[PDB]
Amino acid sequence: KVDDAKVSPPKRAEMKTSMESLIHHFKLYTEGYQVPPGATYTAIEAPKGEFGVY
Amino acid sequence: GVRTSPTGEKVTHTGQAYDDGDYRRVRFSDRQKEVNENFAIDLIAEQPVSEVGSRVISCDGGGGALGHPRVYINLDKETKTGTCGYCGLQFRQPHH
Amino acid sequence: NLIEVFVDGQSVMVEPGTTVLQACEKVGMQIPRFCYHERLSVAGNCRMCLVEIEKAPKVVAACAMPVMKGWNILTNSEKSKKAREGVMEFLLANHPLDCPICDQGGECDLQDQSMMFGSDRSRFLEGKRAVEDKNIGPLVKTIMTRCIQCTRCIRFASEIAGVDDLGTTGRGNDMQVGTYIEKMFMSELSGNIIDICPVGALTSKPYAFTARPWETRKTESIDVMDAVGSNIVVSTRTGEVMRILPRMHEDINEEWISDKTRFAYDGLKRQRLTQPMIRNEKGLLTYTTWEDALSRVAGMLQSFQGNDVAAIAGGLVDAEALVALKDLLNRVDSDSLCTEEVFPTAGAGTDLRSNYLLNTTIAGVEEADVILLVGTNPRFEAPLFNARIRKSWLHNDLKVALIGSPVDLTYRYDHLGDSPKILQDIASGNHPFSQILKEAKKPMVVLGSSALQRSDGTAILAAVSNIAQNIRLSSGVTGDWKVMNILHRIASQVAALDLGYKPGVEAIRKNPPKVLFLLGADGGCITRQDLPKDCFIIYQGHHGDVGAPMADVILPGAAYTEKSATYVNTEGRAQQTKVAVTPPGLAREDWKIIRALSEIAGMTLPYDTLDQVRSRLEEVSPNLVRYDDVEGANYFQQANELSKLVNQQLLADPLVPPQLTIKDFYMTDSISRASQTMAKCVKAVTEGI
Amino acid sequence: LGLREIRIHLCQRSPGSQGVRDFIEKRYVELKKANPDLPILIRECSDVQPKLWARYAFGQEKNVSLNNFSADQVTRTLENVLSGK
Amino acid sequence: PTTKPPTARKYIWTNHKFNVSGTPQQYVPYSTTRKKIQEWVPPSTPYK
Amino acid sequence: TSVKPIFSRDMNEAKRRVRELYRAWYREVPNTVHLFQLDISVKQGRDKVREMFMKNAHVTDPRVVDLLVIKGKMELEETINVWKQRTHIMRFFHETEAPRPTDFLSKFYVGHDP
Amino acid sequence: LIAVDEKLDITTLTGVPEEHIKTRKVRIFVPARNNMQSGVNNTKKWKMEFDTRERWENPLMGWSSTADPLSNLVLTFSTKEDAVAFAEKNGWSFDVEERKVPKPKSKSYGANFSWNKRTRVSTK
Amino acid sequence: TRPTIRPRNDVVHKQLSAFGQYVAEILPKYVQQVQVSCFNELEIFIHPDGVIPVLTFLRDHTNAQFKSLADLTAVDVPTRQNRFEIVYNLLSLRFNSRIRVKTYTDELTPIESSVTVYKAANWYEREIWDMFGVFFANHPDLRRILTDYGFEGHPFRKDFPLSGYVELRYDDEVKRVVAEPVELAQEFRKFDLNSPWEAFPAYRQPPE
Amino acid sequence: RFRGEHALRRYPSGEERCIACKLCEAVCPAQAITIEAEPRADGSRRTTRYDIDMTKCIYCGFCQEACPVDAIVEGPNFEFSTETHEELLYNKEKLLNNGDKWEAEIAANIQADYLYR
Ligand code: SF4
Ligand code: SF4
Ligand code: SF4
Ligand code: SF4
Ligand code: FES
Ligand SMILES: [Mg+2]
Ligand SMILES: [Zn+2]
Repeated sequence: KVDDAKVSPPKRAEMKTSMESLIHHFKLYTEGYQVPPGATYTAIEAPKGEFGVY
Repeated sequence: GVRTSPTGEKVTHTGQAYDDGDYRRVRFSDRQKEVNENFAIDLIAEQPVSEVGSRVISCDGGGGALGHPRVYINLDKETKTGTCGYCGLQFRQPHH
Repeated sequence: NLIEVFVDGQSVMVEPGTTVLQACEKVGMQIPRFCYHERLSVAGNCRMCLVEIEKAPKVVAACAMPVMKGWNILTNSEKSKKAREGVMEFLLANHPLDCPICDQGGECDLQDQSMMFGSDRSRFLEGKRAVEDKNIGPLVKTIMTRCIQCTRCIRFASEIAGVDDLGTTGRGNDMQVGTYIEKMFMSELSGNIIDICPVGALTSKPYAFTARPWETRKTESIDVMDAVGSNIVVSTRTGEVMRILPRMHEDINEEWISDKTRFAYDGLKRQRLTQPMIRNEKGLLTYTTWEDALSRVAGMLQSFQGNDVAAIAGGLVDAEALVALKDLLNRVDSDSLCTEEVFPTAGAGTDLRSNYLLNTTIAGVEEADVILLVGTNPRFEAPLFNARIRKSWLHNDLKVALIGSPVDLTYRYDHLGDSPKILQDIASGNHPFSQILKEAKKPMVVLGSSALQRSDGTAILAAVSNIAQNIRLSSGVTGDWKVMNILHRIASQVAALDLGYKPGVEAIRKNPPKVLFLLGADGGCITRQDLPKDCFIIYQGHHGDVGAPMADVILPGAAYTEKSATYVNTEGRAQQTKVAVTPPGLAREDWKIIRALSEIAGMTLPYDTLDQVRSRLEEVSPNLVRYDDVEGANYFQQANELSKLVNQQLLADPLVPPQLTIKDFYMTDSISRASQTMAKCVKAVTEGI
Repeated sequence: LGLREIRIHLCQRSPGSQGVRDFIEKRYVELKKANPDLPILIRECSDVQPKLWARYAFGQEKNVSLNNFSADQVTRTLENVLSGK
Repeated sequence: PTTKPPTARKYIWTNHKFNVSGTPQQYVPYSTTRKKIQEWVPPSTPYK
Repeated sequence: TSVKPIFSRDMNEAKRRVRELYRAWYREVPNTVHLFQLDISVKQGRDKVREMFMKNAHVTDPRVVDLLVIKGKMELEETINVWKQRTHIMRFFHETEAPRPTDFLSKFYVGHDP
Repeated sequence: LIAVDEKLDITTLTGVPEEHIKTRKVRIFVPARNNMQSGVNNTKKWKMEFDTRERWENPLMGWSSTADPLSNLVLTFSTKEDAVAFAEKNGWSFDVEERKVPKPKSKSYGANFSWNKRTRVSTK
Repeated sequence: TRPTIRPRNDVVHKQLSAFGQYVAEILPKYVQQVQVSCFNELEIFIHPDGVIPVLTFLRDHTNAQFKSLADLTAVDVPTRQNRFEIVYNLLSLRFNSRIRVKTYTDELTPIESSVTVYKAANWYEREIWDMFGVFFANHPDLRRILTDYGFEGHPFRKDFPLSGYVELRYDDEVKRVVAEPVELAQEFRKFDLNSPWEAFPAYRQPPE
Repeated sequence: RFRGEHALRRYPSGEERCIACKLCEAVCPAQAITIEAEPRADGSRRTTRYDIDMTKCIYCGFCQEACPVDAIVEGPNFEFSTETHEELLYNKEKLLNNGDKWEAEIAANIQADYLYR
């Protein structure tokens, strides 16, 4: 996963030993990461055709 | 440490027990009330106190990464023991 | 004149002496902070607000650095970001891993500013510091391992509360915040240190572990525990009142609330009236139905009429309930309507609002030059008014003088004896303080309404009005400044006086009633010893304290947190309490109860909804529907002329306030008496330790 | 027939309430002195016309519009209520 | 478990139970929290 | 301010479309009762159609009237094509809801509702 | 392009019940700043929320029950005028609260060491 | 290298900007605004009555062969006078590109149906109508697609409650399913998650 | 890694691991968890109500990911079908009984898979 504790949670050992990691785990699992404003349409070739998300 | 209410109903570790006039006791007729017999408060009271010769000790609950976040307890107050509040574990400096 | 500074290249005109933080605030950028509070003095120690000036090689503390002409502030520059990251790194290097077991949790400035301005990883490979916890009373819980030594509590304590028992002992990394001795920080403004502490070192002890910030629903209502009318926010969760927090109103509240307001919310969960009650053959109170209770009360109301019908309004009643009871008693031509608090009716009386209002508003104290307090203890009667006086004292050298008992206010004041003879002496001109008031550019005379409970309240009011008249004659006549003031300690008093209630229960004492409606009247002014034999008593209220024990019929009503209602504070401002929870059990809204009683009795009232009841309120007094307005007409000349014609003699007794100590502060009304936390506070301040 | 109280509502800044304001300033003190036990509640309006409510026995009330009245007109209307005509 | 017995705790059940649904020993839910609001108890002595 | 009309221009044509839809619904109630095997009368169905038309009698915007008749045509073609079941047709009648009190005294007795 | 001299009213189109159209008073306001935090980023947009209704206790499991559809409905608006327009066109009653912004305050670090004024602090 | 940061494509950004200028020049009567997001997505804001000409141009033009309609939906923004925002997503296979066309409408203003430009617009506009209340003028069969028969209200609107106003159960007395006002044993617990500290300074709005 | 029936775990001393932090309640997608807590007799931060509606839960494993003390876990049990709806509305006593019943296997699985977390 992306090595960015403001987006992806830290490891359990880091969360239980590091204050920054514990804070980021708390915030990610309570509030969640903020996403910059904007709209996107991303599509993939799912087995049934184009599957997209706007 | 389970205890029995005056109506014969077991009292949970949260002190929950329906009153005598409470109609909601009907749900237990011809059935049972789910009560956990082990009381964490009683067990942690049964646990002893660890004596360490340091002003500050660290507790992670045992097991390392399988326990709780590591915290530091200041053992300077000689009138009481320092309790790690993640696991309720008491530590103390050697007196006498 | 304004100077031009730049924030990120955007021009902004700021007054000289403005700081970098305030310039960024003007352009809409909130600089991170831990020690800076706009209501407190500038400390500049947490170092979190360091920003870069365009040409300056060195970062500046934005909270303490005045802006210079042509300064470009780079708020989102690399140097500023690195400085924030380093400061947060030090803070979290020594901070403990207590977030899940910490009540600050999801409303912590350390967590949020770490997620927004700090790094996501730790380089601290050493051991952490653990600090012994102090004990400063039963209200504030201290876990000082989480303290970041920002000295917000120390500065607030000293400057705002006038209590200098907080500070830093030791030095270096071993520097600790506390009293250095086993002393309880007991004050009427003790929870605001819980509010201003950015971390979980100072947390509410009654609120401990109960909830988390994201769960709570916020209901913006006002406060009823006193007559200040503080703006609060009630935090609920699954239909249960969880917490009380301050809500900013810079003209009344100013981000602070008293301890009685903050920590008496747990008295709403005990001794509550939930079902209508009547009396059986044995004379014992037993539960019944609304239909039966209202039928009995309506039968009595139909049987009796005229001055045989009385009502006593308590201290936590609202305008809608007051007007509904007034109209219901008027339907039978009855008029024994009274409040359980005395105001002099001789002369103008309650005819003119600028005779019992606090004409100089709470925010108007900051503009005054001299203030004279007569027969009051504002530290306990109105803690936020006393806090405003302390702020004016500190920031303007306001000259405070107190006539009467030397209560321990939080600031130095000039003491004038204990007797109203000094009040007469000032009016005549013998006292030097008369010359002080004459030479004052802005005087203020605040007579506490607790002094009017005396047998000579009319004489005291006449004396202070004469002093104000002497001030007006000697000083310039022109100007909108108002000198005469009245300080109320009861929430419902101003609304009742506006509606037309007769202050004090003297009318009911004069003519004993056959039927008595105790509308939240728990003061015990009138009892069955005074009442005639076999008097019929209906107590409508939310707590069973006095009236419910001595009542024949009991009608459960709603609390302020449970009903949408109107209250008028001591300065005449009207505010609406909103609904946070619903009344427990079979309890109903107060005006709804009165309207249903009228319908059953056959004298149906002309309003069926809250909007219609407030239309009736507008009919009786439009200031009860103009909410945020505080401006009003001045009728001091007429009030003084009407006070002159009839005069009596002042009693030769010292002016002793009802509340001399913080215990008397803690226990004042029904909710506070039913609260366990207030009992803990009283026990702590009496037995110590 | 049995008057119980009088309520005079006047806005403090609108021109239409100038006559009512003059009555309060220079004529209210004499009225109150003659009627010590009569509740004469003077209140404030925002933008509506001035009003004169008279609450009689058993909760009957009559309102008289005081818009653009003079001090003499207000005095005459008020003494009509007290007399009963 | 014969070759690698599990760690023994004083709170682990000594006797295992199968699914007891449809029997009097079945689980019946209830609220585990006390009463939120305490109501006023009128005096038992006469008045007046 | 001039706005794009959905239909009907002024109010007269909207009233005309309302009358057309009312005729279409009025001539359909016997078929609805026959096909769905409703235990209600034809008069009951016509009265329900009249009642549902009458609760929008206060509308003074031609575009709102046009949208209302569009939705009425939609729910009519759901009835004609038997896309609806007897469930929805009888949902129109609220046959299972208890009669809500409407007077102040009863509302005060039952609960805290306005 | 037709001209309509009428106020916008879509209550008949929204599908809301008459009870929840007539007996509902929304509150248009800017939320007060959370006193536990110094941030002011939640006090920038106007909010519209309804009046609190009854919540009772579920006989089973003791949960918090409700019968009010609009208990959790909060709408966000950029302007008091926009919120008022939305409330008017949806037909609910509304109470408007004027936005409260902190008044500007004069700060000075040098006042902590005044020669003759009370602003001198006894501790740092 | 910056392994945790998404790489950018200036070539595609410039190409999209150039094509946006191209279409804006070709259709000044309808195109109101052209934007290129920093992750290389072209977005066109047009007048609501230019839908048919703009879509037909983007489909049939030789230099813009957006022969496929990827998606068609709406967004509800109650703070706007025209709360509903219709969004068209088009895919050009010949040039291996995608485009977005956005228009606006309110409750009482119809939008021309694009079933004569793309056949998928039939069901897409049926869903838009059913879920937001937007009426499409020339639609072969406009009716509800997803909601229950006789369902009142458009649920994807921001002002529509999450649980709606009615709920279903089987009543034994009437021997059929009935619809009654919604009543929840446990109320949906609403959470306030937003932090009071600004996250992205790049998006800060003027105080105004 | 299998996600089956839920369980509340204990420390080896017998003390409950849960500290009423409500991270699982906050992160639960289906809002299946209801938590109420207060200070205990000895001052511990412990729950009084910990309910999981197993007919509302989607068995996604988010609660055991967000737990900082390994209190709430998803055990190996999956054969716990009942005859009545109410029997699937677990409360704190039921979850503690599940933990005491399945502690050995739960501990073994967590030991096996904890280095990947
Ligand atoms: S004060 Fe803040 S950072 Fe420190 S343990 Fe509490 S929530 Fe975590
Ligand atoms: S206890 Fe809190 S307010 Fe006081 S210095 Fe420490 S962090 Fe600041
Ligand atoms: S597995 Fe997922 S849905 Fe189930 S209780 Fe845990 S977090 Fe909630
Ligand atoms: S995440 Fe763990 S410690 Fe926190 S409330 Fe849930 S079970 Fe308890
Ligand atoms: S906020 Fe400026 S140094 Fe603390
Ligand atoms: Mg705090
Ligand atoms: Zn531990």
